[PDB]
Amino acid sequence: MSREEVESLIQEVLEVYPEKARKDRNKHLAVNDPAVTQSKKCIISNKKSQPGLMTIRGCAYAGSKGVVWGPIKDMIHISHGPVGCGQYSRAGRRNYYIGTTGVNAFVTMNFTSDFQEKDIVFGGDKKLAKLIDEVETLFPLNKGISVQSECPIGLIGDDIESVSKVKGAELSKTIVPVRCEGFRGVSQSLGHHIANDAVRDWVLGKRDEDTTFASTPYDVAIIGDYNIGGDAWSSRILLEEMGLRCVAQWSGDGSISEIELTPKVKLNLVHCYRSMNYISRHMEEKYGIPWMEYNFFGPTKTIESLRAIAAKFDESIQKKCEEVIAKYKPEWEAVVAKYRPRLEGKRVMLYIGGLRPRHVIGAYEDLGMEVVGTGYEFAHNDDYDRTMKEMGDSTLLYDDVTGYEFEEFVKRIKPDLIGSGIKEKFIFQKMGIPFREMHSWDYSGPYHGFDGFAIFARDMDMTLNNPCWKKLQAPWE
Amino acid sequence: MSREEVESLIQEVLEVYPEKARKDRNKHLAVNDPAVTQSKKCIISNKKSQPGLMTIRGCAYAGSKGVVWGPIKDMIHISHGPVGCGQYSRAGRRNYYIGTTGVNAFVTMNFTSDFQEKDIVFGGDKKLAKLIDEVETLFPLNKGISVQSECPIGLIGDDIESVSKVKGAELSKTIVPVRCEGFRGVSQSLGHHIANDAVRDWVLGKRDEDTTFASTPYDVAIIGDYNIGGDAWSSRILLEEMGLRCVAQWSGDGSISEIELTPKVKLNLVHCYRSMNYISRHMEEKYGIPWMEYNFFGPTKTIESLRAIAAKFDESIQKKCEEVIAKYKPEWEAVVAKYRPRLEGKRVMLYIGGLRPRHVIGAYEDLGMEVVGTGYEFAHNDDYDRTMKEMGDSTLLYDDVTGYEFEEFVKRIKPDLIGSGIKEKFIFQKMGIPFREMHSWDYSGPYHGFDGFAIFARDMDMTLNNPCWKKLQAPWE
Amino acid sequence: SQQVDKIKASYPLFLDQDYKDMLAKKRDGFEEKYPQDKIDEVFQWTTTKEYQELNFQREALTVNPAKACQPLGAVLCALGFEKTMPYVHGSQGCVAYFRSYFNRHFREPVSCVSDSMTEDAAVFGGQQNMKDGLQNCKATYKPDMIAVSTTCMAEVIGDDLNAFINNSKKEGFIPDEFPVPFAHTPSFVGSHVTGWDNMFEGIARYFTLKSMDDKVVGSNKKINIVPGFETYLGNFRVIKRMLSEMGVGYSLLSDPEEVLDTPADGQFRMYAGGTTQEEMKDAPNALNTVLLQPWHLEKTKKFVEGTWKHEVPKLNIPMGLDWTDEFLMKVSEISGQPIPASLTKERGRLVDMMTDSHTWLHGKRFALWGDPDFVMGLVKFLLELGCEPVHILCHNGNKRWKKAVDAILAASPYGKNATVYIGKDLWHLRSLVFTDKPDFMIGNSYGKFIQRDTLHKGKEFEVPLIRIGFPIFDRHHLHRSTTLGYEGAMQILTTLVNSILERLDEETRGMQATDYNHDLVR
Amino acid sequence: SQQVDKIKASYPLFLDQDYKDMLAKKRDGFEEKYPQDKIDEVFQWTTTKEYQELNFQREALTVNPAKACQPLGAVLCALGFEKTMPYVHGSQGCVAYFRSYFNRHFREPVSCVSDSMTEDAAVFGGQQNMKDGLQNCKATYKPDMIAVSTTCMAEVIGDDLNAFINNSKKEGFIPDEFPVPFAHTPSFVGSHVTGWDNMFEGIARYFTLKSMDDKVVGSNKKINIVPGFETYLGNFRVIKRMLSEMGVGYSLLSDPEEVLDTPADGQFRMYAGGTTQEEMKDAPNALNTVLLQPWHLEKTKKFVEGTWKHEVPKLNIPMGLDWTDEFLMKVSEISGQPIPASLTKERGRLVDMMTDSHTWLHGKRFALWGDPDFVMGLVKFLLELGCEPVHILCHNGNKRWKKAVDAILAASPYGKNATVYIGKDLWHLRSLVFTDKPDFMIGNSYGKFIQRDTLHKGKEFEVPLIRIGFPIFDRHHLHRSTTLGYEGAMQILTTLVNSILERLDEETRGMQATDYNHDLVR
Ligand SMILES: [Ca+2]
Ligand SMILES: [Ca+2]
Ligand SMILES: [Ca+2]
Ligand SMILES: [Ca+2]
Ligand SMILES: [Mg+2]
Ligand SMILES: [Mg+2]
Ligand SMILES: [Se]
Ligand SMILES: [Se]
Repeated sequence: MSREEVESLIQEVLEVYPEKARKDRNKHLAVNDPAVTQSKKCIISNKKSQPGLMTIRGCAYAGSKGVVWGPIKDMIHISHGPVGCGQYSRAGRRNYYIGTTGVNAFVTMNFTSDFQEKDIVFGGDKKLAKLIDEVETLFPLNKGISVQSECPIGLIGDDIESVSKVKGAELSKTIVPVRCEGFRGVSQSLGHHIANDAVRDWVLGKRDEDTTFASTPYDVAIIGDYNIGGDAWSSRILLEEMGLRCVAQWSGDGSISEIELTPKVKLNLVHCYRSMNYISRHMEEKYGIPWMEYNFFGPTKTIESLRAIAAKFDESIQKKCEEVIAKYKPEWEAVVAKYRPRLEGKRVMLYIGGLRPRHVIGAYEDLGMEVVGTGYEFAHNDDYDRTMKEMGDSTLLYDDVTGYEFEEFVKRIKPDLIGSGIKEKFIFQKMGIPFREMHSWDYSGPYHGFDGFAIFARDMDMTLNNPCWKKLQAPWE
Repeated sequence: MSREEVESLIQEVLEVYPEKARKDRNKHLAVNDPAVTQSKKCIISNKKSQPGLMTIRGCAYAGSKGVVWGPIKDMIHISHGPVGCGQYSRAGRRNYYIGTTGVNAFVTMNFTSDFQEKDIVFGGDKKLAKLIDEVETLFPLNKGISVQSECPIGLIGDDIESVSKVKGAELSKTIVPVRCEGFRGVSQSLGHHIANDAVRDWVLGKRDEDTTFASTPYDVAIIGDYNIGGDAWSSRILLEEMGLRCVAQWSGDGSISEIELTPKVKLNLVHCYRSMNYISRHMEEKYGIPWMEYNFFGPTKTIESLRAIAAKFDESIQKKCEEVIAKYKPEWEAVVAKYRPRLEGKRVMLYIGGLRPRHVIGAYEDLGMEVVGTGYEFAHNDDYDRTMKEMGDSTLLYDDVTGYEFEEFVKRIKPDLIGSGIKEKFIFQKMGIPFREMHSWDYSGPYHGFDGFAIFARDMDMTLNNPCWKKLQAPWE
Repeated sequence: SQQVDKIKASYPLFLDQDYKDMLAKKRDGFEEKYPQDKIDEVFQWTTTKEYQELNFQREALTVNPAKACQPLGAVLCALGFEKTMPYVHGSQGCVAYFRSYFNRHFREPVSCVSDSMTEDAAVFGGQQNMKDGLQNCKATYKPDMIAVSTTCMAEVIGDDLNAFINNSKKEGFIPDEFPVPFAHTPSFVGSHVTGWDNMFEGIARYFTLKSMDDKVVGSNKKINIVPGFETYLGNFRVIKRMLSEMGVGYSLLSDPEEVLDTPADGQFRMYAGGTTQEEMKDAPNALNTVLLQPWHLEKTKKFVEGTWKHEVPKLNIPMGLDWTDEFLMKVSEISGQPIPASLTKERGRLVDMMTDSHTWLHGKRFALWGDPDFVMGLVKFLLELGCEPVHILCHNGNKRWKKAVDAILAASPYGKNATVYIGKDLWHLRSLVFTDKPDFMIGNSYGKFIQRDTLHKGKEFEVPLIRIGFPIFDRHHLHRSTTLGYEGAMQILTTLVNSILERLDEETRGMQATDYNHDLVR
Repeated sequence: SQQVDKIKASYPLFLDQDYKDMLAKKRDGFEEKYPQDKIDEVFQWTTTKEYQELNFQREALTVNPAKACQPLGAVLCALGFEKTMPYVHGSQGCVAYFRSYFNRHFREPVSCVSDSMTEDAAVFGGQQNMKDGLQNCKATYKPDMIAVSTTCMAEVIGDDLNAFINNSKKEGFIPDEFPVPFAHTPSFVGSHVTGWDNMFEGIARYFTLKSMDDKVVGSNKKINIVPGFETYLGNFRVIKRMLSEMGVGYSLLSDPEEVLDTPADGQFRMYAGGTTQEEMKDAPNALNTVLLQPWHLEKTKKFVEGTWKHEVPKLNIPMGLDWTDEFLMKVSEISGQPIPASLTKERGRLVDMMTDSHTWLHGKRFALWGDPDFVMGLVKFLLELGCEPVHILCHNGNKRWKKAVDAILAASPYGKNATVYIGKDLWHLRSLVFTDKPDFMIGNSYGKFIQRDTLHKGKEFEVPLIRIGFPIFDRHHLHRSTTLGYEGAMQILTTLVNSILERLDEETRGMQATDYNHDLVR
């Protein structure tokens, strides 16, 4: 499709809307121009969703509890408020960990204060204090508690900070109040920010006056990898084969001690910019630790990233870098040789959260596939700045896409594959368009690193080329 | 029901038959009189079945392969002829054993010569010789082979005895030809006799000149327990707690070596008279070993049997006998206390093979139940002689009962429970009559011994008193 | 590393030695992990009666609940109406979760909108969100009805749905006669089933309250059926099938079975099937109204009896033999239609299956949980099978319900070892299955973590899960099953007995050890 | 010993120490058992490629066959006719086995008589047995038809059924007009399916050969359906349901679904339902005749083509998506009836399920066995699912069939690693699943012993059995299932995917070991 054709498609789709919604949505839909470096000239982002249009976005609680805090494996995270939020988000996100669940690790459990009417009317701070005592009784090996506020907590005027301070002092325990109520912000995004500030304020400085940890020049932290299907493990292995020491993973398979040790590292490696840039900046301000963005999706990006990271160290790490690259070369070349001929020229449309809509484009390209549309639920313009040079000229970009828009764009563009979430998956399969979940990895993965690329390629091929897609039309029609 | 009523029930049922069948069937139906000691004055047995009347009987191959030989665990039994017989009989009978199936034990496997047209036309003796070589290659730990003849073998003039001799000599292996073709005899019964004669002629004499077995005064063999659901093990335990040494079990969990050691024992304990009286008589004739019938169904019979057995030995065994009886007294008394109030007065009709139709009556009576009708598929008059004293006055006896007869008798007598086989089970359940399988134990058991009585009682109660039986009538009819 | 012809996903990739060594180094270097012996000691303690006593003293903490929040149920109710868009007034994060929860259970699209209230609405409420939200939803998705519920933000700030909807109509955002039934659905009252009741009663009131003066009870010769919160497609289908076989005129009020099972034929259908507006307007003209799940339809019942003047029969959920018989006899009484030969035969086929399978079911001990009506029906059918419900948990149950179930247990000797628990969660249930171990659990996918826990204690302590209920997320297409009627009873029986026989085969599969009992025929 | 409030059956009674000690004493005293190290050595050897090569050189020995004998099939065919008694001329032992075999699979009564030939009949033949047998059967059991087959004794001695039946009528043992169709069913030719074909062709001949002059093809506007040997009740039901939904006139010729599923309502019904004599007499007036299982209906096909002059269409068994589509399109062509909206939707629901479950099915490797038509249909549907049917075993298959399956494998990339075996048994299959291990076996209950064997080598070598086929004796009520049409495909898909996910849950249930991948959602 040409630029003019895509612009025409945008206008046609916007025709259905009332005027206020039409004028708003026009600002969130763009035809890419990789020449443009200031995305605030071509798209608006990180605004409220228009009422009634079936946004795919979540809320700040999803961004704090579900995304940043929930994966920390040896803390207990309390979903504080009524029963719904904790139940829907219980074990929905595949932030993998090693532990003994219910004993020393708690990630897939749902702890809640299960607010009733009396708690709304008279407040939940006494309940929260009693709950904390019950947690301590029944889960003695927990290494700290977080309190993940749901919508009612700030609305009724509860003071969870006071409860957290008083109880934390009484039990000599880290108890972290997190004001991530879903009424705050416009999406998951502000939950990330809230959650990062809560780490800063209540956890990260605990060991500021402790000199016992033995640092090395090769100490790093992986910042913003939530170990979906083991993604952080398949990243960590490469960093360590290159001779670095990965002191912490934020927050997939993460422990509270690893977070507390992070101010001791030499370099913060940021995968998810959107969710963890906040704390990365803080650590540069307070501890002088530099940070850098990287990308472990597909061999081209993974190799570029290993080299860029190694360049921050000495010749010994640069030599190990080339060793790592040489080791895995035949493995990813075999993946390409098998799967690229099966996928070459196929066209994909993506719609994901705040990082993957640009980050996975290289891996598609490594299999000869073209990303013809992409967009984000809750990205900011700094994300779009990073996107426009990764995407082809005249491709389609969509911010906080409506259900209606996404369906109509797909009908015109007729991509060979769609990569999006669970709320989208079954729509597009009924249309006869191969669909891969690009949040949960469709219960597969990992996709990061060299070992992840093999699984990614397998997965895109098994779905795009599946025999089921030739069968949607009954032979009598 | 009075004698006159039962007599009139018999005449009414026989009204349906053509004259030849009517006159025959009248001779196989009797009203019991426990004063009679010569059953040849009141019932005929072990005759041909009338054509077309849906006998429940099997054939001589069932009596030889399925019953006597098939349980012997470390031999390979060949079903010699077409594919059907071996397949239907494969693992249908729960003759339990300890072994490594396919390696040193072979009971639940179906080995067959799978006769085709060329084998019928030209004979199967060359096939059998080749088959034996293949067995030896693929099953090297087998300790002997039996050749269980199916219908065609004798009909076409094959000479399996020559093959057995020649191959046995060539391979230094016991290879037993068994002429148990289904055309022989009238039922399972003649297969027992054939099978006993084959053990006599080809196995039992092997150690006649061998004096190495270290015999003791307390050596016995269990003759005629096929260890259904472990029945022989729950018998064996009691005999050995009484101070006896059980050198052999014929044939449940039996090994070829135990059979060959049996002529060294001091006493043969016969459970199933019908199937193994032949070899018991042979062993008394040739080796001077006495035999005696016993009954391990229910506490009354088991205690009587233990005492009668111990009486054949010395004071040390008699003393241990009372120790055993004292040990188990509280156990069976607890069973009676729990289940007898749940079953007292309930009426039972049985139809089974050659032993159990009389042998289980005591166990029923130990739970306060009354056996109001019983009969056998293939018993001889010596079995009926033993039955009439065990059954009450004016109860119904049936030999080789037809399906029609059994249904009609049940409709009039309206027993609370029926105990019979798989071909009867689903009929009586549809009629709303609780049914227990008294061949397979309905996949339960053991029923022999003290430990078996607990399971028997549990089983009769769980079925007779089950809530399902109150549900057959729709509340709108 | 990977081998290109046998690619490993997470399982078993991370069992390779290099990953194992890496994960050990992570743990030792940086996780400050409790020693394994201490982990083992605490695990063992969590299996004890002492621990269970502490656990059951909880007043403030809930762990692993077995319920969800009201609006989930309002959304499911709304989906069962023709061309109806569920609309939840409040916070959008809620709607992302409701859709995903149902998406995972049904493996189907789930359409629902929010009006995206934010913090700004705390000053002067969500009226403008309602006005623009209704206009935008109607234009964009072209529903014929919008059924409005609420999230907890909207409830706490006190938005008056009625006034807001009225003002939307007054100011021209949505046509005066466009149907916008509503219900308040506070998450901090009851549970998801309460939200279903609230929504349904709201829809019934919308279509009938102001038009009652022309209605005559029995004039349309039909029976209304209200299914309640129902997540098995087979349950809608079997009720419709049985009534059709009987020649009974009926209207199923809330019927999402078509929209939750559209074909994959090249087009997405946002709407399919459902109860029509005509059916809801005509409902007071029925002979009567039958509630399939009365223990969460109490508000609906009050409206139907008080306003429609229907003499709603006192019927249990039609689960198992006796309660399916009672349902059919009552329907026969109301409709004047006899129970036909086809249903009599089906009933006798269930009884046949019961006679066939009774020996393996007898005395088997179960822990089970779910919503009140489902749980009571399952308990009843287990007693009919001669099984022992020993741990009966209904997180969202109430005292009156518990008394009812205690009465059912008393009418059967198979109830003697059973206890009913209300207000207790799956962490409570976990203790019970360690301290008073049953043979099996019957429950939803959250049960898998209890099974995992029991196996860790030892294979002899493992309590296998049998998946019946909601949600089921770790098996495919079980939402097509049936639990109601004779067909549901046949399906439940089959699953139970084969679960028992599968476990028995596992226990007897050990060569020369336990395979003496590895029978071909059972 | 027993404790009265927790009685132990064989498992786990015989694991008590006293029984264990007793059993060790029996072994060491009297069994002269091979040492355990030698048992282990030989076991290991039986899992090797070397052993497999010897195994596959067998010419005379069969071990663990996957077929039965002809008269079993004749009996099942005969049961499908109204008020018909199967009658097997020959030896009674056979009939005890046929009844018990079917009793165990269907958990139902199975009525069949013998005429109890004994050794004496070798002199003189079985004519008198036939005369009295027919008289006695007709009088006692009051069938409206007796369908006669043979046991191998009667075949070897050469009894002429036709002459014997004719003489029975001549001499007044049974009325001249009383129907006594017959077939020779030698156990030493083909298998049970062959016996079905022989019996059916015999029944068809009986009612039509002598009355062809008044028949006109197409005059009754129906399609005849011949199901072949079929042991899933759902298969008879789904074919009838699909043709009724399409408004196609049909006659199902051999229909045992009622007599194999009578209700338990207080009476025993020896006969129920079935194909009527009128249907068989009128069958040549149909438009055409469709054979559901053509690879065992060759003799029937020759009769229907040669005598009825029906142009029997070349259709595969209606299994899986493409072959169900082909069946419906052919039925539409013959009948002039369009494929209705209901079936179009059902098809699209199956496709939906395929799209939903494809990621877990993809690439999964299966060993499978059964009868020829069932096995080819299973292969086809597995290819449609993106699965690899690597070991395909049909003991009773033939060369032509194998060529047909090899062609099906060639039309799919998912066929590349597959081999078809004919004339091989389950001891052959056992070797294949050791040497070229698949993920699962799809087969009948005899496969449980292969799974046992594989587990003994180690948990990582265990190949779980998925029970689809005949006989199934160790699970209850699976005979109610469906494998044909879209319904059957939906059932098979669901069973397969959930078998995969059950195994994955087993492999990931290990706390802190493999439970990183114990996902709630799959
Ligand atoms: Ca779908
Ligand atoms: Ca005593
Ligand atoms: Ca779906
Ligand atoms: Ca049955
Ligand atoms: Mg059991
Ligand atoms: Mg024990
Ligand atoms: Se996110
Ligand atoms: Se027997």
